[PDB]
Amino acid sequence: AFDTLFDHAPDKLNVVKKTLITFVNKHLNKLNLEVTELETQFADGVYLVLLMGLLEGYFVPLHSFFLTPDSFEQKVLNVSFAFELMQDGGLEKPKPRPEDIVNCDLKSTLRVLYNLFTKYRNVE
Amino acid sequence: MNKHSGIDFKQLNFLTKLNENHSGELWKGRWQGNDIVVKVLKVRDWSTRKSRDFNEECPRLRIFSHPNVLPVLGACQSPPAPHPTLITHWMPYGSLYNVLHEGTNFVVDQSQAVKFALDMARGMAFLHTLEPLIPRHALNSRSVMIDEDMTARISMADVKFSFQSPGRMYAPAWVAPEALQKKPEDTNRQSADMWSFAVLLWELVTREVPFADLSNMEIGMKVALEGLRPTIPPGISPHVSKLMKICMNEDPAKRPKFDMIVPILEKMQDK
Ligand SMILES: COc1cc2ncnc(Nc3ccc(F)c(Cl)c3)c2cc1OCCCN1CCOCC1
Repeated sequence: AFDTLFDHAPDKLNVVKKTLITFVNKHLNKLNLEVTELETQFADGVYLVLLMGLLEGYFVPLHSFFLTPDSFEQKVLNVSFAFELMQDGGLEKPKPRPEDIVNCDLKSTLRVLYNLFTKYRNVE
Repeated sequence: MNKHSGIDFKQLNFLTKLNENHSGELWKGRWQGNDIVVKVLKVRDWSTRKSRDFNEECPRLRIFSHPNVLPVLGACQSPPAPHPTLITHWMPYGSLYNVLHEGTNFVVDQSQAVKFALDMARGMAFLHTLEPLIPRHALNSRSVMIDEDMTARISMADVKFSFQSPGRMYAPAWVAPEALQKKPEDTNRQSADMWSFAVLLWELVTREVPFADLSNMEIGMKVALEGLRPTIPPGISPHVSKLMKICMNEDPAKRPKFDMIVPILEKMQDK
């Protein structure tokens, strides 16, 4: 599914990336936050956590994650927590390890975002 | 040889489903001659540990000794029940939120609103005499119920159990700024509850949902980090303004206890 969207259509990868950029900004702009680069801006887990609350209708208490992570380990914990929120909302366990997102593996990042897009396209 | 067996799930008569959401399903039903509401809880990764915890936490909610507290009548232990389940009496008017914001038949007058405030203050004062405090009750207009004689009652069925995700807050507009940011162990619970009460006063004064134009995530982040506060309404009495301001003090330590605002609200009664 995500093998063809990634590998053998390089200009179509850019189509999905522009679509995902648009979708995450629909929501994160409400917190005065802007995403211009999917390669790095979700790696520390913060925007994934904030995005899940925007998409599923809750606030995440700031003691539940690291709003300003100061280590690789805290970024992994943020991403792992965001994955838990993902499963809370009905998505199946995400395929990538938490570390894959923190290490800016674009395929791991793009898969997680695309699954959020597939589910929440129409949330306003 | 358990101290409680709980309510037998097989004795519940499920009549009509009222709601379903992330937390479970609500049904109107009947049990042992009572008109009841049943909440069937939705829990991911249910376990024997969580089930043990549910069964230790539910008995604390069976509070029959105060008119402004609505007890859990009982709970169905799972196993043997299919899911962990709570039962309470059916409150004909529904929640305070329903009565204030979804009331299609009548608008409660301000004498009734002041009585609601007194009712809630008395129930919360009583709850704060209990040792230890009932873990994780968030005071807001959805967690106060209006009984057949219009008495407002704190809903013990709306507590959050230990296994219900602490990382997802669904009514942040009523939560004190410090409680949006700090673990409950690092906050004074009665001061945090008094902030919630102040927002209830605001809601009773304006007949508006606080921050209705914002998503829950926007509310929590702006209240915690950008100083967003309810706008004190124009043209209310100085006495109501003063009470709202002291209950919503930025310093938790300067907020009054519930038992100190009960006599204030008593003198405000007109009925
Ligand atoms: C008169 O209606 C209610 C009485 C209630 N009385 C007592 N408790 C309620 N809720 C409740 C909340 C949590 C619980 F664990 C349990 Cl056991 C019960 C009640 C919820 C009630 O309504 C729930 C759904 C009301 N909405 C209002 C409009 O939209 C659809 C239905």
